[PDB]
Amino acid sequence: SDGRESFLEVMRSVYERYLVGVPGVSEVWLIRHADSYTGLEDYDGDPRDPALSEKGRAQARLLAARLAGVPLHGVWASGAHRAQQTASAVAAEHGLRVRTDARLREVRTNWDDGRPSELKPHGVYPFPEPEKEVAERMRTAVTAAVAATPPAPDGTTRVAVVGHDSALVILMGSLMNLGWGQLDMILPLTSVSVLAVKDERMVVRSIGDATHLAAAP
Amino acid sequence: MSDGRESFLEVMRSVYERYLVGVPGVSEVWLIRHADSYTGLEDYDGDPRDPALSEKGRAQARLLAARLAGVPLHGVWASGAHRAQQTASAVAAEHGLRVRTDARLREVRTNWDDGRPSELKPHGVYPFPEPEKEVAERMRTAVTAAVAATPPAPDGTTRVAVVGHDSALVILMGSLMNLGWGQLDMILPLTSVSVLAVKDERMVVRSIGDATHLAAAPSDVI
Repeated sequence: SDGRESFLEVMRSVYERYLVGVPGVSEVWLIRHADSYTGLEDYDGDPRDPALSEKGRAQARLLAARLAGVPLHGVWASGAHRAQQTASAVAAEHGLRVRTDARLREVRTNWDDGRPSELKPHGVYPFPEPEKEVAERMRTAVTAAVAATPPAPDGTTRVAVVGHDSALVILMGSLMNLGWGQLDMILPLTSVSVLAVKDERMVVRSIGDATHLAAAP
Repeated sequence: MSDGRESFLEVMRSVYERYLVGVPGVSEVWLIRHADSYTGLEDYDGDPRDPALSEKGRAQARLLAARLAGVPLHGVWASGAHRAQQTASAVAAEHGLRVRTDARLREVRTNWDDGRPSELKPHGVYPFPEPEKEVAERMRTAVTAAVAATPPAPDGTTRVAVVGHDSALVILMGSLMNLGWGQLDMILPLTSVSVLAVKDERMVVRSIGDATHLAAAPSDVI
């Protein structure tokens, strides 16, 4: 060997650590709901629990078309109308009913508590619901969605979970032992983030991809 | 309707603007890891440190090129490595673009590049002889220089595809978030897409590591 053998063996071991090329790995496709805030200032419904906007329906259509060829074996959503509506667009193309877990709800906000929203500096946690509590309920909800999905006989078992920006960012940061502000990202509306799961190991595979929106105005 | 929705929307808009969303003059850089070049490397008669794509890699590059065929792209860049240039060519061929090369997009220098055996390190332990700060700086300057060499798109967002390498890309994206090796604890899949937003000299990580075009792929491809 000229060094390529150890290179290949180390590469294999690194991949295995991150659940690449490992049998028995399932995937969770974490999806942020579609737009529900264009026109919110004039909305006659509950502004904290709005339906999708016209723009959001278009984003959900682009997301559903992106996922049409992806095998999906379950679809879960929070109880929020904007998540349910986004999930319905995906689930219909895969012959699945949307299932609901309120543990997927967005972090409780100042607005929920009647206090004005506040722009915080980077690194400063902006929500009244503690990060640790959000991380725990999100991890429990995602573990339950995985456990609820019977293994598919073809390929990778995959469950879609439609939720909310800050709760999803907290979940993914938590899985990397990072706190709020370290994974410094806002997840786009209809973005897809992927976790790889095997027993007790939950690996962040990809984060925040909304590339299906690029060809649309 | 003075019920908090106006405050919520204005703060949301400010948060978005901090991450270059809804801001004029923003370009996108779609960072792509090259396709497979390591299947069958044990038997390869070429330069094993600069391999061409494998048959698997050509199939992955085909899926990637089809995924990006409908995305407006205004430039395609690659490192000088055959595996990156070949992947970039597949992408660029769907857009009428030439592949532009920048050697600063090369992978981190490895033990193998030095003729030394490779070693599996614990998580958080930097495994390469080229320092992380040097990798981050050359990647950051290569990306901004590619944008500076791209004429702004006449309609909508200017978008440059950049084909590179796992560890250098992870180091770039971690560094843009002020994170060191091991904090952004991820391996980027072959042909994965990661998006940066760029305005002037500022670069924001928008998405990381998506290889969802391989989600349905068979065993002779995945």
